[PDB]
Amino acid sequence: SELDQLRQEAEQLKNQIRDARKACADATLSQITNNIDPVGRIQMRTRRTLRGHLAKIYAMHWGTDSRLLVSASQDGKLIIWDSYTTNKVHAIPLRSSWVMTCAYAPSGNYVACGGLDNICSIYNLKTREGNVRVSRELAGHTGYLSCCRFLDDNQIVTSSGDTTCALWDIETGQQTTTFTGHTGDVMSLSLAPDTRLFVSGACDASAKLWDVREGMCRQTFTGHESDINAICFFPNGNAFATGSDDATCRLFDLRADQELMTYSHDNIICGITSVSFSKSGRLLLAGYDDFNCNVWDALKADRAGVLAGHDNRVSCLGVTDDGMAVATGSWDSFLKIWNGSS
Amino acid sequence: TAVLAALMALLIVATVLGNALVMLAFVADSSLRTQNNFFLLNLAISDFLVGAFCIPLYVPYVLTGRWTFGRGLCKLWLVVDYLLCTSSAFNIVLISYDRFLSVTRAVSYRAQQGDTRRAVRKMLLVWVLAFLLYGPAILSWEYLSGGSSIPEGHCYAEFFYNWYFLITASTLEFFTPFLSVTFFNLSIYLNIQRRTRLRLDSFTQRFRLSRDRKVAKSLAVIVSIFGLCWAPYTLLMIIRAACHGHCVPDYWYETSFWLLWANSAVNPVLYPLCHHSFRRAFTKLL
Amino acid sequence: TLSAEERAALERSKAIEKNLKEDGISAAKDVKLLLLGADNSGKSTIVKQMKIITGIVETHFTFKNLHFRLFDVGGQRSERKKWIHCFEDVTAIIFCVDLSDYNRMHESLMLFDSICNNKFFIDTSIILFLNKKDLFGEKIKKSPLTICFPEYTGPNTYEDAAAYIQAQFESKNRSPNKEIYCHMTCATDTNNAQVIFDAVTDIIIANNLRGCGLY
Amino acid sequence: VQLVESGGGLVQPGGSRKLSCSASGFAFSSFGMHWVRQAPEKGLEWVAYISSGSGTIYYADTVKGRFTISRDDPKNTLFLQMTSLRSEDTAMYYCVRSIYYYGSSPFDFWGQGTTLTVSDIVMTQATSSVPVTPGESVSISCRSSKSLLHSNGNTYLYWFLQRPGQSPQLLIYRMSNLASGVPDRFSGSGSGTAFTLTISRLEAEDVGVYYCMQHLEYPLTFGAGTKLEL
Amino acid sequence: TASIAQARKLVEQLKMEANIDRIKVSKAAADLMAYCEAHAKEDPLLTPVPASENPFR
Ligand SMILES: CC(C)CCC[C@@H](C)[C@H]1CC[C@H]2[C@@H]3CC=C4C[C@@H](O)CC[C@]4(C)[C@H]3CC[C@]12C
Ligand SMILES: CC(C)CCC[C@@H](C)[C@H]1CC[C@H]2[C@@H]3CC=C4C[C@@H](O)CC[C@]4(C)[C@H]3CC[C@]12C
Ligand SMILES: CC(C)CCC[C@@H](C)[C@H]1CC[C@H]2[C@@H]3CC=C4C[C@@H](O)CC[C@]4(C)[C@H]3CC[C@]12C
Ligand SMILES: CC(C)CCC[C@@H](C)[C@H]1CC[C@H]2[C@@H]3CC=C4C[C@@H](O)CC[C@]4(C)[C@H]3CC[C@]12C
Ligand SMILES: CC(C)CCC[C@@H](C)[C@H]1CC[C@H]2[C@@H]3CC=C4C[C@@H](O)CC[C@]4(C)[C@H]3CC[C@]12C
Ligand SMILES: c1cc(Cc2c[nH]cn2)ccn1
Repeated sequence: SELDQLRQEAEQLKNQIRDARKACADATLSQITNNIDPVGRIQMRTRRTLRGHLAKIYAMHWGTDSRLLVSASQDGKLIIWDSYTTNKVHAIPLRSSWVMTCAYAPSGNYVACGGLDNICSIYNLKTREGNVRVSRELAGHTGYLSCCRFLDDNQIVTSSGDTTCALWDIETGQQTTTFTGHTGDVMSLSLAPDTRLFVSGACDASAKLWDVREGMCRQTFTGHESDINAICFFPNGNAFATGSDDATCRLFDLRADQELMTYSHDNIICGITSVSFSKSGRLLLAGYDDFNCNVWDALKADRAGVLAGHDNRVSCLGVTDDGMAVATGSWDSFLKIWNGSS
Repeated sequence: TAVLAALMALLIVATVLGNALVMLAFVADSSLRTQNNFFLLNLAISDFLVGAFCIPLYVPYVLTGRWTFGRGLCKLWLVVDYLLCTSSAFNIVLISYDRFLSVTRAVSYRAQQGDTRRAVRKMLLVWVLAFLLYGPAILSWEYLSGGSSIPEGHCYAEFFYNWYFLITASTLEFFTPFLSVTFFNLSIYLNIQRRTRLRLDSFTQRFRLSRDRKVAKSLAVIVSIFGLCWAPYTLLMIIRAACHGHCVPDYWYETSFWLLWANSAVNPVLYPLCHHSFRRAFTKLL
Repeated sequence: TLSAEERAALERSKAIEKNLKEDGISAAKDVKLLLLGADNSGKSTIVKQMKIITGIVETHFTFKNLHFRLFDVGGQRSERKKWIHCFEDVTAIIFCVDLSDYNRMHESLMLFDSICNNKFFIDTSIILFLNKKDLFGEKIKKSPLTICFPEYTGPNTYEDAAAYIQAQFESKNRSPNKEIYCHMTCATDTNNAQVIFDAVTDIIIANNLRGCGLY
Repeated sequence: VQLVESGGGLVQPGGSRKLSCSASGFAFSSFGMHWVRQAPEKGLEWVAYISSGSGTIYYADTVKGRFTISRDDPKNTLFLQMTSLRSEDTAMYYCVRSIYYYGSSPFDFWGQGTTLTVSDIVMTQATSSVPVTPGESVSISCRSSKSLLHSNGNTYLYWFLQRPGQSPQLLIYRMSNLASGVPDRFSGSGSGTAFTLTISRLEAEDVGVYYCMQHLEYPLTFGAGTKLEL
Repeated sequence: TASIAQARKLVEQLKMEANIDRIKVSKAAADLMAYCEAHAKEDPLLTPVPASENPFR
């Protein structure tokens, strides 16, 4: 009786939101950006190849200086690379080799990683002893760690396969806030540029917008047909893009509270592993299971170019803070640095 | 006459680039660093220099009929030509010995697989022992036996008509390697058949039995091709030495002479092309 | 490299590269095994001599100059197809089935089918374990095998009943290139390490033959 | 982090002496090691260098052929074997750790030093002494015969402070960066061959001798040193 | 009583999401287009820099 009545009210609320979104869907992003000229063909060459990982690379993250990056592989090694010289700055042996994510702190003093061990491990890069040591192991998730991002040296947000995201106080080792509401495994998260909000994509084919300070879900974005594997904020923080197993990328708007554009091709039938934006946000770069990275026109949903330099899945990618280059990690154990030429 | 020139050029072309792709694929791919991958490179290196240095330099010797490159350069060519073919035979024993360890000492082979220190050490031993078989003999025959019986304009080994040395040298160069390759490839077949016999003692069982037969055909061709190319010339040298060329037709010697060099063009087809790891690298490059 | 500090930085990088190769060579000498099965199928005590080294439970032991690393993923209650590709480079899969549990028998059949026909385990062999065969023989008297398998029409003897269950799992394999190593074991059996070692040795030889180019 | 030197003492001319540097509290094998000496009432002088992993070894010309530098990584001990000792070798010998990777701070920790008594880019610090008062801003100048700016953007200039009775401490590395544990009042500014160390709101602790060192190339050379006095 | 407890929470959450202010899609589309135009010149991937200014030559 009471349960049946309540679940009917949820359907009415869902229709109310759907009608509300349809009311503000006056135009389409495709119609708005029809007049602007296309970006042309985007040609990028492999400037650097980072060799030394002996297993599948699962994650990479640039440092804020746009020169150092950290990559994680299931050879049980965290490696920090000097991308300008291809020098290895550090090699961090992981206690658990089943790593799925890695993060570089914006200060550059810490890196984080974690996987099927359900732990987010914090590593101190600047110690008086001259070696990288574990500074914190964040326990509390009951599923695998899928993504992690530093807010500062003391706070980090983690998403897990136990359907929850958490905000952690690194100094105390406790999760100050728990973000619940996803009905599937949360596979990725992206921080807003001001680090007041973050979006997460789960296996329920939905993207939720969370308030870091308040600790509740502000908005829920649906439209994908399969598990979301990747998510990335637009550079101004007013939009985000997702990548799913349905071979599509979608651009959702925070303020319009709905999808604006879909990035898919008939030839593309493989899942998407990673998404990132260029510095101006005009390009959306997505890594795919078909061993390729497709560069999309974010505004016009046109495939601008292809980065074909890997013999296995493109598992991760990232664009530097200065926008100079893009790194692609792959299951073939190599990292490549790409940019164009005049 | 021109047809013979084209055929020699074709053999030069096939031997050079055919063994170059194996060296190109080895450099291109960094995952091809197991001891077996090094051994295939060494076979490719030995055969590559055959078609790029020895055969091209020997073309004037056939078309003109006389060696016009001088007595000094002839000794270099004789040493290099005998070194490369001997090393090619010793590489085949090394490859077959490598495959024999993988089936028999499977646990230890996988543990030591990828040990580049052992692979380079065994590669060096092949070239060192190859040189010691004909190097000192060719260089020091004229200076220890008195004069040189080789007429001016002709370039062949000083022991070309010797009977005692040829049978002894060929025993350590082809007879012992051929029995070793035969023994190694036979033990692989017996182990595979025995292991499948215990496995059976359906669609899966049919596939495994069919796979064993495919290996058996692969193992038989390897022993046959190595024997087919080397046995005629090796037997002719011992036979011709006894009768000093009277009982052996002149054109028969050349035909068996080119069979050994023909083996350097079939080796890329056999070992690297049939190898699974190298086949992907060939597709990767082209 | 030109600068004095860059030369020492390059030397540090080269020293790191050397240690990465040394670790990788020692890592490639281990036999990694993925342990799967029902919730209670005896996978916890599949080997007596093995010792543990919500998350993934890794268990390792050494048997006849071979190091085995067993990974139990039963603690991961999340979606399996989001992290099962992490074991794509596994030497073999150990699947445990309890013959004394008819309720979970059909659970194992559908679990076996997904793993056997998984897109990441096409060429991965399976070491099927049918545990509690002594309890199955004792319980086959009062409870016929037809209770769990209605289509079963063979004799009710223990030897044929156990063989029918084994044939059910091997029927899930649609790839001729995959080899399944079935074994009937008891609770008091103490040679499970030998069975794994014998099966892994056969798998290694097939891998070696591919490595040496004969295959 | 500790670096204790031993083996120094009074030796006869032409003799031999073995200096030891025991390291504790840090990963010794990860750090390159230098020997730097300081003659009594004189400035700092670099002696030798051994890299991490013992692959690279450098010596100063005045000691090359007579001194041998070696390390024992398992025992965390650094050695300096000296032969044919001259009266020019009478100095306090300091053990200095230095690690080299992108963004590292070489020469960050120095040992207490051991005293031995026996019976090239030019770095110039013309101002030998500077009278100072607490709370006032002070600038110290250094000059180099060659440009210390490399094509990679680094300017390999270092600043050290040796308080009376204490070992040198790193202040500024690569001409602008502030060393860990150093107050923000210190600031390093330079261009090309001319460099300035600015000390805002001078305090009692800042009193001492300041040395500028170049690390552009070997041999590493020190300036004469500028002393601050109240 | 697990389902009834979950139902109240899910209904309460949908109320919060339904009370937000939504701008027009045309307004949202223009802002994204404006940001891309304003920062187009400082995007090396969109407009590759001369080789002298490329750290990855
Ligand atoms: C790649 C394939 C075509 C290579 C074929 C090699 C063989 C068939 C060719 C190439 C070199 C040729 C030989 C060249 C020289 C001579 C010496 C002459 O007095 C008789 C013919 C004879 C003996 C030729 C016979 C055929 C020959 C041996
Ligand atoms: C007439 C002779 C001297 C010409 C030179 C031939 C020999 C010395 C050259 C030609 C091909 C060369 C090889 C080409 C490729 C490789 C793979 C590389 O990972 C190690 C070096 C190595 C193995 C080279 C060794 C030297 C080499 C074998
Ligand atoms: C182990 C292998 C690689 C060693 C090979 C050594 C070879 C390259 C060296 C060693 C001895 C050298 C020979 C010594 C003597 C002569 C006689 C001279 O009138 C021509 C050069 C010639 C023929 C030299 C050719 C090159 C040579 C054969
Ligand atoms: C004409 C005569 C001199 C040619 C002699 C060929 C010899 C000297 C050359 C050709 C092939 C070469 C080898 C090719 C590959 C390797 C593996 C490498 O990791 C170490 C060097 C090593 C082992 C080379 C040693 C020198 C080598 C054996
Ligand atoms: C005087 C010499 C040249 C005559 C001997 C020729 C034959 C018997 C020699 C030359 C090359 C040698 C091989 C070279 C390398 C190896 C690898 C080693 O781990 C096992 C023995 C093995 C397989 C050797 C077996 C014997 C061998 C084949
Ligand atoms: C036997 C014969 C040779 C010389 C030769 C014959 N055929 C071609 N080259 C070299 C080594 N072993």
